[PDB]
Amino acid sequence: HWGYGKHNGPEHWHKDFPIAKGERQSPVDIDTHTAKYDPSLKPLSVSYDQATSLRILNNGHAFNVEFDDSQDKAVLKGGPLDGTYRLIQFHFHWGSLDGQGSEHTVDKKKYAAELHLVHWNTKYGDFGKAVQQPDGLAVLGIFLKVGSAKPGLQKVVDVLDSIKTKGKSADFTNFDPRGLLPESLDYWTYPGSLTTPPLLECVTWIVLKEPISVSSEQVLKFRKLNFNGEGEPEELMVDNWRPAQPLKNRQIKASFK
Ligand SMILES: NS(=O)(=O)c1ccccc1
Ligand SMILES: O=C(O)CCCC(=O)O
Ligand SMILES: [Zn+2]
Repeated sequence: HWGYGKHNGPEHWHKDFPIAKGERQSPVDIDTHTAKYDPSLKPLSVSYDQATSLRILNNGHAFNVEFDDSQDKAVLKGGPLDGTYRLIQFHFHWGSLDGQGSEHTVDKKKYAAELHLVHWNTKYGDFGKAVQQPDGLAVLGIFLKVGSAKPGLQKVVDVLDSIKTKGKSADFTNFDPRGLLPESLDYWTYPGSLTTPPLLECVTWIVLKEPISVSSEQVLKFRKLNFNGEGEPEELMVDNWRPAQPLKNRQIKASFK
């Protein structure tokens, strides 16, 4: 099965998922000088006041904080989007060292990690149908740099010991994802894909310009997770990021001057 090793990592994925070599793959490098300011782009509307987290899961590739998406409770609107997208889960990608870990890059800069808040377009009824559509998902990407701690991240950090290995989950209620957002909602946007198999070309990417700061201790706890299941040879969950893919025929737009 696919993963992030020499034998099964990103350079192998195309054999089982030929769309890996497609026309709208993610992530990409964001060349800040060639991204065009688009005055037609709207402010992003992030409405997470009623978000209901349920559970946290080690799926063997990352950990997902899952939400109740059975009603319009946590939604993303505006920005480049038409209509309403409902939050289903968030997860991160991160490195073995602070100098790598993000999927998107900015003028070739790699951040220590990247948060993905995943939302599906309500016009398709649920997530599985949405991923079959070119406007099915909106993923809000937020870079992490190492410095001061992010207080709103600590509840996530502290539960990771209980989901060390693949397949473990834990109740994770009342977590407020507003605590993971930076001050500014300035963003870049482009059409792309899931960054893990099945690599479907269904995502409007919205990447925030302003990173959040997390502490070295917080990211070190991410790096204690395991890709393996319980009682299997320990493989630390690090470097679970796909490198930048060819931009091909796409334009990255900026919401800000
Ligand atoms: N990593 S990502 O593109 O946010 C993603 C989101 C949902 C499913 C698969 C991948
Ligand atoms: O299935 C594969 O081995 C990848 C190539 C398939 C294709 O490019 O259509
Ligand atoms: Zn992701």
